[PDB]
Amino acid sequence: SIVTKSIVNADAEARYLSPGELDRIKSFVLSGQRRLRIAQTLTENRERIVKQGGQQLFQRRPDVVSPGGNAYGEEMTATCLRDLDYYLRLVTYGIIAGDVTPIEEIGLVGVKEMYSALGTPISGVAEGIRCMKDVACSLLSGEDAAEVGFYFDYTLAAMQ
Amino acid sequence: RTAYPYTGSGYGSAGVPYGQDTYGYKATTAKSITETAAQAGVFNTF
Amino acid sequence: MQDAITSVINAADVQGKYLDANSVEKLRGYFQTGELRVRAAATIAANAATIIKEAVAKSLLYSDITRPGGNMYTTRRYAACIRDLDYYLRYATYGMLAGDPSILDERVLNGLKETYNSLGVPIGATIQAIQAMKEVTGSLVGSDAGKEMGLYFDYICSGLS
Amino acid sequence: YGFSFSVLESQVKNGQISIKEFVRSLGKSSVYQKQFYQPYVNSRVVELA
Amino acid sequence: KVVDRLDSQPSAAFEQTKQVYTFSRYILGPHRAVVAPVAMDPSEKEVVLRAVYRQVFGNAYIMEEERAELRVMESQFLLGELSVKELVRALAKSSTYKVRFFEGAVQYRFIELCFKHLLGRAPDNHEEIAVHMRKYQQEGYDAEIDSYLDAGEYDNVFGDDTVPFLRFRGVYTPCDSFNRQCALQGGWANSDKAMGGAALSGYNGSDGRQMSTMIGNYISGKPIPYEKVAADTPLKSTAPNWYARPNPALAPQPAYVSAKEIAELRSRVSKLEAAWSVAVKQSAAAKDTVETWRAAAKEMAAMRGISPMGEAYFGGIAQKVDNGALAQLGNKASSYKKYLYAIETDEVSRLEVDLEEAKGQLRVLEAAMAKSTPMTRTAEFKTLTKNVAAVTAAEKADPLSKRPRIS
Amino acid sequence: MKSVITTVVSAADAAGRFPSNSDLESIQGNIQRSAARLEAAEKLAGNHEAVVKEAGDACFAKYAYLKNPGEAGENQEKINKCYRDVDHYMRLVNYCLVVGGTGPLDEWGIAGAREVYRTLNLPTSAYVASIAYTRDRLCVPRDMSAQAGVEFSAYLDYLINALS
Amino acid sequence: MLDAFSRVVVNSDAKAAYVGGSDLQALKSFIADGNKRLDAVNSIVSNASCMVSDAVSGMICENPGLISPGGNCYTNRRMAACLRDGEIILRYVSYALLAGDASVLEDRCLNGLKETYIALGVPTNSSIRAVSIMKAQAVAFITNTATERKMSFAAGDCTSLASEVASYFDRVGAAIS
Amino acid sequence: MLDAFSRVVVNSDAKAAYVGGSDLQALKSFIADGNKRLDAVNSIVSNASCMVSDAVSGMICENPGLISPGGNCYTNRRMAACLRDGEIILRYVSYALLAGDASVLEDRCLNGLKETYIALGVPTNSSIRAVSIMKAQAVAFITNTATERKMSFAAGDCTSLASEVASYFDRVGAAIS
Amino acid sequence: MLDAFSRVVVNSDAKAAYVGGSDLQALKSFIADGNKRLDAVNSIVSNASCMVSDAVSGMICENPGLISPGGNCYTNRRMAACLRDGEIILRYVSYALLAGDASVLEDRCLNGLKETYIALGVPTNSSIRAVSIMKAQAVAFITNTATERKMSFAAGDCTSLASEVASYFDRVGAAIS
Ligand SMILES: C=CC1=C(C)[C@@H](Cc2[nH]c(/C=C3N=C(/C=C4\NC(=O)[C@H](C)[C@H]4CC)C(C)=C\3CCC(=O)O)c(CCC(=O)O)c2C)NC1=O
Ligand SMILES: C=CC1=C(C)[C@@H](Cc2[nH]c(/C=C3N=C(/C=C4\NC(=O)[C@H](C)[C@H]4CC)C(C)=C\3CCC(=O)O)c(CCC(=O)O)c2C)NC1=O
Ligand SMILES: C=CC1=C(C)[C@@H](Cc2[nH]c(/C=C3N=C(/C=C4\NC(=O)[C@H](C)[C@H]4CC)C(C)=C\3CCC(=O)O)c(CCC(=O)O)c2C)NC1=O
Ligand SMILES: C=CC1=C(C)[C@@H](Cc2[nH]c(/C=C3N=C(/C=C4\NC(=O)[C@H](C)[C@H]4CC)C(C)=C\3CCC(=O)O)c(CCC(=O)O)c2C)NC1=O
Ligand SMILES: C=CC1=C(C)[C@@H](Cc2[nH]c(/C=C3N=C(/C=C4\NC(=O)[C@H](C)[C@H]4CC)C(C)=C\3CCC(=O)O)c(CCC(=O)O)c2C)NC1=O
Ligand SMILES: C=CC1=C(C)[C@@H](Cc2[nH]c(/C=C3N=C(/C=C4\NC(=O)[C@H](C)[C@H]4CC)C(C)=C\3CCC(=O)O)c(CCC(=O)O)c2C)NC1=O
Ligand SMILES: C=CC1=C(C)[C@@H](Cc2[nH]c(/C=C3N=C(/C=C4\NC(=O)[C@H](C)[C@H]4CC)C(C)=C\3CCC(=O)O)c(CCC(=O)O)c2C)NC1=O
Ligand SMILES: C=CC1=C(C)[C@@H](Cc2[nH]c(/C=C3N=C(/C=C4\NC(=O)[C@H](C)[C@H]4CC)C(C)=C\3CCC(=O)O)c(CCC(=O)O)c2C)NC1=O
Ligand SMILES: C=CC1=C(C)[C@@H](Cc2[nH]c(/C=C3N=C(/C=C4\NC(=O)[C@H](C)[C@H]4CC)C(C)=C\3CCC(=O)O)c(CCC(=O)O)c2C)NC1=O
Ligand SMILES: C=CC1=C(C)[C@@H](Cc2[nH]c(/C=C3N=C(/C=C4\NC(=O)[C@H](C)[C@H]4CC)C(C)=C\3CCC(=O)O)c(CCC(=O)O)c2C)NC1=O
Ligand SMILES: CCC1=C(C)/C(=C/C2=NC(=C\c3[nH]c(/C=C4\NC(=O)[C@H](C)[C@H]4CC)c(C)c3CCC(=O)O)/C(CCC(=O)O)=C2C)NC1=O
Ligand SMILES: CCC1=C(C)/C(=C/C2=NC(=C\c3[nH]c(/C=C4\NC(=O)[C@H](C)[C@H]4CC)c(C)c3CCC(=O)O)/C(CCC(=O)O)=C2C)NC1=O
Repeated sequence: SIVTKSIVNADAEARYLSPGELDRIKSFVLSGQRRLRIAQTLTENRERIVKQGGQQLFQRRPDVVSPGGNAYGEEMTATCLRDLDYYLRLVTYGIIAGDVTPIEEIGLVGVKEMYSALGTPISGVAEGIRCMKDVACSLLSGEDAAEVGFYFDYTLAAMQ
Repeated sequence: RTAYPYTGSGYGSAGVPYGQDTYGYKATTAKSITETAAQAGVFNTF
Repeated sequence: MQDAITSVINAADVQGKYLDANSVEKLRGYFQTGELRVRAAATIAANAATIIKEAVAKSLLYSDITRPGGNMYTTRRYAACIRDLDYYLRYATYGMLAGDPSILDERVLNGLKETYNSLGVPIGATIQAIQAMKEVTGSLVGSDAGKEMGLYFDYICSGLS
Repeated sequence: YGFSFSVLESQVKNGQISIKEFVRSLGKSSVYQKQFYQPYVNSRVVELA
Repeated sequence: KVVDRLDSQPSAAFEQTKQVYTFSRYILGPHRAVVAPVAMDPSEKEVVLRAVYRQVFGNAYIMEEERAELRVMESQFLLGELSVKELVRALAKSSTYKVRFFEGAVQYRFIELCFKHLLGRAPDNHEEIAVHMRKYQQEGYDAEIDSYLDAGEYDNVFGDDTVPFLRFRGVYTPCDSFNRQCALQGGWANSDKAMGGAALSGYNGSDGRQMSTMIGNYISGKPIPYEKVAADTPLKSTAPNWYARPNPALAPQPAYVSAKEIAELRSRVSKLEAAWSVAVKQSAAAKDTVETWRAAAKEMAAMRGISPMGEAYFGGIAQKVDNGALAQLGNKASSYKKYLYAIETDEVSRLEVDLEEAKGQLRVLEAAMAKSTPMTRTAEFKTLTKNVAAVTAAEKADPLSKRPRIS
Repeated sequence: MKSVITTVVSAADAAGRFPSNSDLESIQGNIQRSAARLEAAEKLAGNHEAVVKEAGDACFAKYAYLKNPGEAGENQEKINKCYRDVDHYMRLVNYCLVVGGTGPLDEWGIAGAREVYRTLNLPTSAYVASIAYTRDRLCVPRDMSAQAGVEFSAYLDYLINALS
Repeated sequence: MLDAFSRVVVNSDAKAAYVGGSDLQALKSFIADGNKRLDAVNSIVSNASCMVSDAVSGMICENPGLISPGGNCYTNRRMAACLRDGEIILRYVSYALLAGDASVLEDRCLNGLKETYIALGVPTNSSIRAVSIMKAQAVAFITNTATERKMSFAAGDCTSLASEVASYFDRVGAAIS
Repeated sequence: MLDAFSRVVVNSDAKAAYVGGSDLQALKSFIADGNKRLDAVNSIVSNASCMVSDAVSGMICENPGLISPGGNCYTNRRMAACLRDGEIILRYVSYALLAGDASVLEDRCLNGLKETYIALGVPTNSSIRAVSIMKAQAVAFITNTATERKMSFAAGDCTSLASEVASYFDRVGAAIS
Repeated sequence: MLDAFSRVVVNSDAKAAYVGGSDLQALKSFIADGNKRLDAVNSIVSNASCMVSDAVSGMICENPGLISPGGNCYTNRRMAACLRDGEIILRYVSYALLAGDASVLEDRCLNGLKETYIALGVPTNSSIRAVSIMKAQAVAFITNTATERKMSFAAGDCTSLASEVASYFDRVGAAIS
């Protein structure tokens, strides 16, 4: 979160928190009412955000679901959508934490080692998160879509 | 909530510190061979 | 850190005697299998990622250590596994070439089971991963070479237990 | 460059060795001496150390 | 109906072994039938004679030098005019069965020896013995055994063709009838001269009393304690030699048990038992994260099925098919083998292994605290500051006696 | 474990004799025959995941009705257990070639199998369609040697004779 | 062993009483719903060969380490042995429901099952899970709320015999723990 | 009971494995000296009637209170049993040398021998010396260094079977201690 | 046993040949009569299998209520434990005879024996009879005045070793009284 790494920043520097750090912990907690509303929208829209998320993913990447693709059959396609439910969950954590620190140490650190070791095309799962982003930002206003989309594209950046 | 929790800090942590006691590499507490036996009180002739 | 030749020289040196017929008798036995070990270490270097991918999918891929709460849930924790399994398949390759498991306890076994208990890593699932990794290694290098590479896997599993 | 010391990040993240141990092993590594030891002189290597 | 009929009903027409004896511990070890053939070689007559001397004397040293009254009862059998039932009746009427198991035996020790020797089982209930007590005291011992082997029990489960054996019959009509069975037929070593203690009470190993244990278990309903049914035990002799993950064989009792080791072990087996009851309510639905999308990912994946081998050409390459039952679901060799690796990797099974491993370490550590006053202790632990107090002044538990002098 | 040792030390122990020349001669047969039957224990071990894959789908190609609802192979988990069981029967045949007799089959797979396959409503004819496909997929000098194909098949149709 | 009539006889023989009219109001009510007890225990016995396979395999889906090599329900001997005591316990509970008295359960089925299952290495917490699935089924078949089979019954209440067969299953849970 | 072939089966069942190429080199080396093992059992069972009188009478000249009255080799029936368990132990050790694993030693000979010898009142420390003279004889016969009878052999090393038969007598001498 | 006389350490790498800082003067002085003491313990432990069986049967045939049912030596577990404890006591006098002092006996064998035998109901008046036979047995064997058995010692004297070992047996016999 912004609270924990604004601390560990000033922790390492042998000092307390500046006004630049304490006027933002202050500014973040007054932002906390609006963050829970945004995460509350994505919380009980996972049925559509995931299922329509895998909608565009297969239309854009039919190789991964075609015979020979990693997510082929009734089995892998279920797990094919399971990971999108994971990453959609971590974005709800990042929105409430005000940072990608929850998304950092979960689903991002060493993610290329996992998916390379699973045979999954890491570029394909990046395409899946982008398809979820258009569904997510379509569910919110412009002021919110600059945030909810904002955490997806960070996940897109670290996932390639 | 899973029973075999783990160690570490930050996100992805189960609320238990690293190493179960915040020590990664624990200094040992045992004595050597002959005075682990000396404390036992049974290996006296040995 | 001794190979079969280093261990033979040490025991023959530690008594201050020359290399008699019994010491050279084992050394000739090691040189006979010298051709087998390199080809065994050859294919294992080639299929390092494939062997580890086969072991985890065959032993602990879908068990509930893989699911939330299990010991392998987060991506950092999953990525630590294949990093961790790489050492077992790598150091076992060194023991297979050196013909002596001294390198394992020198560089792998000591402080290992005492470390997994600290982190809370399940030793039970770890050994079965190495056992499954031993099973696929016998596929590649053959039977007798698998017997050689397999002889150091369970050495890790025994001491890690 | 995608370099990796997985063994050293192992033994330091667990606390099995210090940062000073992790720093010394980095210095005696071969990716170091290929970088800051081979292309230079022992004179210049001392200052870069 | 998994078992159609017991062993006490005879095997009907269509089996060589009864249905309970197939999947019991009958098939593993040496407690089988060695039924005599029609005409046989005198070596094969010696095989059926050596199993009779093992069974009806109970590993006793029969001292082949004498075989004094034996060789008349042998020669009636080697002709063929004596049945194996009539041989094992005639051995139970001799003097060398009387001077072992009757001249020094209590009438509880004698009845429990005739159940092991003549039949297979142990005595089940109390009034089963009380028939055979009152039949001996009014008719005598020669009319006891004649009224003991000619009931409905022996002629069905052995007939007149086979020798007796220990009847691992699967269905036990009290559950303690398996417990007293394995406590009587005490392993492959112990004989009944040893088990009744007839040698140690003997004046130079001769004419000693055959006293009995387990007399308190036939009067009251009380089970056998588990150490007599797991250590000196025929289940160790007909052992499957499995990999049993709770190992049923008990550890030998340790010297120098401490109360500090037990008092954390009892808290550990309460810790796992309270954590097992939480984790078993969440099993098989909420522990499977891929289960929630199985309703959609196997209807998303039901598009463009391929009937022969070859298609999904994908722009003109091969990329074919497997078309089996497994790989149409996308599964691999690491997908059915994931059930065999479910001891470390499981969570509910990870508790129940260490529950029964540490309770089995508890039940031999707590039972090693039956030795109190002169026992030399030790301190194998590093004498840490953790110590439970000796606060046992007033009532803390007090099991509810609402009738204190109710009269 | 019914083997060549545990018949000559089970019959001698019931007789109370030392291992005579009749029982040392029986383990001389455990040196000549075991040169071949361990070769069929080694080829089956190194290729086990492709044999059961080639055999377990012949259970469902012959009997396609198992994927109907209410039947035995109706969902994902019950299909994976059906491939698991043919891996079990192919594992005990690997255990029986390395023991020397039918020891691991008569104790671990066969005994009690007619009571669990009737109670759980599994068709036992579907099991022998998978094992008899494996007996007829066996090319004798290609899979293994000529003699090792005799040893591997003679435990296979013994297992067929047990289930039928 | 006893039944529901002969339970109050040894209760009345402890004070050497005759069986008078104040005692017999329970027993005259016992034969008043004696049609219901045979109508109850028919529903368990007609589904008993699928009640065990619903329960022992329902223990498996909760604790899947038992079918792994090592777990005590792995080998075809062990599964046929665990199914065998699945229906020994179901036989004696249906005996105890029929007699209406728990004496035949506790001297013939449960007397020493605890020390037996310690000696074989059978895990005692998993056998409670086999019993409690059979506890939830016998109270479902008696009240006819089984979610894939309804049987024909006369209209009326039955939850007394559902409670009685529930108390005969927790005696199995208390005996082996 | 097990042998050296089926000990590595139930070890390979503990890891749910096939007996692959790693473990068969342990067993093909076991049948490589399979002619050596049968040449080692034949040295035991050819002198086995003489080794049991050599070993029980060596116990008597060390601890002569057994043949003292009130002892445990005084009565002549009680002497003839002590010659019997000298050779039943030698029957089960020779099965363990034949099978290559000490399961039949630790499920049939030592299965209750410790509580046998307590309950017969047999001195246990003299049962160690009855066993351990047969350890020092069998390692003299298998190495063919018995000081009054040499058997004919094809020459070569045999010291692994010597320590194998010394390992089976120590599992007897520890289980009855 | 092996702490009862001191060894000298002559080789290097020991830290007792050089930085020993002592020689054990109390036990160098006991090899000044060491062969005569070692013959005396050899006179006991070569008859220790027979001395315990004669003494335990000695108090049986003088007080016959112990093998009566209800007595403390009727059952087989108690009769095996009574023959075990006399054997343990005869070993611990033979430590104290060998080491030359009773300090091994009073803490490993006698510390907490009178509280044990009243916690088990062991007759203390009969157990002191059982050691006075072994007091009288051991002075016959050390002085070589046993009636049925002699041993070929050297020519000399062994009183004041017989009265040394007779001073240990009443030291046992008053520690349980
Ligand atoms: C350890 C036991 C073991 C075996 C028994 C074989 C069994 C076997 N053979 C084949 C595969 C094959 N088997 C054969 C051989 C033949 N085909 C025939 O119809 C003739 C009867 C016979 C000629 C000798 C051929 C030609 C193939 C490849 C094509 C095919 O599947 O038929 C396959 C499918 C996987 C593969 O391609 O290898 C399997 C499991 N392999 C093993 O590992
Ligand atoms: C020791 C050796 C050994 C075996 C031989 C098997 C035998 C076996 N199979 C099953 C269990 C099963 N076996 C099958 C198998 C089949 N049903 C089908 O659709 C096909 C006809 C067939 C496979 C080709 C199924 C579906 C189950 C699960 C039954 C159920 O859940 O109702 C069970 C019950 C426990 C379980 O695994 O869930 C057992 C003991 N297991 C073993 O451990
Ligand atoms: C008269 C009353 C009566 C009973 C109540 C039952 C109970 C019972 N079960 C077994 C015997 C057994 N019982 C089990 C049972 C189980 N293992 C598990 O993991 C599950 C928790 C559980 C089944 C649900 C197993 C696996 C064996 C066999 C052990 C073996 O063969 O060594 C035995 C020993 C018999 C034998 O093995 O020969 C008895 C007495 N049988 C009876 O006769
Ligand atoms: C892991 C695998 C798995 C199973 C096998 C079942 C096992 C199972 N069944 C029931 C619950 C039940 N189980 C049955 C049993 C049966 N139904 C019938 O009609 C037949 C007679 C018999 C199957 C042959 C019945 C009758 C109920 C009561 C509810 C009902 O089904 O109508 C319960 C308790 C409540 C519940 O959790 O549903 C469990 C654990 N559940 C599982 O999660
Ligand atoms: C030989 C075998 C044999 C039987 C099977 C029973 C058959 C049976 N059941 C009932 C009759 C009945 N049975 C029930 C029981 C039930 N109804 C429900 O709603 C519940 C689901 C279930 C309770 C567990 C009820 C409520 C009646 C009607 C009241 C009664 O007659 O007791 C009756 C009396 C009315 C009639 O003649 O139909 C009879 C004969 N009796 C027998 O002699
Ligand atoms: C299958 C396992 C198996 C064995 C290992 C043996 C050993 C053995 N010996 C005896 C029985 C005996 N065993 C001994 C033996 C000895 N006493 C000594 O002082 C010596 C140290 C030792 C001889 C070497 C004696 C003296 C008896 C006689 C007891 C008696 O007759 O009362 C018994 C009791 C039999 C009986 O008397 O009914 C057994 C089980 N027999 C077996 O069946
Ligand atoms: C006081 C009485 C007394 C004895 C009778 C002997 C008995 C005896 N012999 C040996 C030692 C041995 N004992 C034998 C036995 C025999 N030799 C053979 O050739 C025959 C097969 C068999 C006699 C029939 C053998 C073979 C050895 C090994 C060395 C050898 O003699 O070649 C040992 C073990 C080593 C030792 O402790 O010294 C003992 C106690 N020693 C004694 O102190
Ligand atoms: C049916 C009965 C039966 C037997 C008795 C053995 C008989 C036997 N022993 C050996 C053969 C041998 N036996 C030995 C053993 C020894 N040599 C020594 O110097 C030691 C004293 C002793 C070790 C214990 C050695 C070293 C060989 C030769 C190497 C070998 O063949 O293994 C051989 C192979 C050579 C030959 O043709 O003779 C045979 C058949 N095998 C059987 O099938
Ligand atoms: C190191 C020193 C040392 C000892 C001296 C003994 C002392 C001793 N004896 C017994 C235990 C016993 N001791 C006896 C012995 C006797 N009772 C009699 O009536 C006879 C007079 C006498 C035999 C000579 C008996 C019979 C028991 C068992 C008590 C019982 O089971 O009722 C116990 C209890 C634990 C056990 O069972 O062993 C102890 C500590 N043990 C030791 O560790
Ligand atoms: C009522 C039954 C009854 C017995 C069982 C015996 C037992 C017995 N023996 C001795 C007394 C003795 N007991 C022995 C013991 C032995 N002598 C030997 O040669 C053997 C090696 C060893 C027995 C195995 C010795 C050496 C003496 C001393 C007397 C003597 O010189 O023999 C004493 C003590 C006498 C005294 O204190 O003065 C008793 C009670 N006597 C009895 O009255
Ligand atoms: C919270 C962060 C996080 C992630 C992301 C994660 C992923 C993860 N993905 C897996 C499998 C898988 N993942 C896929 C995924 C895909 N196939 C495709 O074609 C697509 C490109 C892609 C999805 C959009 C497939 C097919 C498998 C099964 C692979 C196999 O069975 O071999 C598995 C192994 C099975 C399991 O335990 O679920 C893990 C652990 N774990 C985590 O903790
Ligand atoms: C060369 C000898 C050697 C070994 C073996 C070694 C192991 C080692 N394993 C570690 C962690 C780990 N190891 C695992 C492994 C597993 N999880 C499971 O469920 C499986 C059973 C298992 C894979 C087989 C996991 C998940 C972690 C991360 C733990 C955490 O973040 O708390 C760590 C902590 C630091 C790090 O990974 O950076 C070390 C030091 N170090 C060494 O020097």
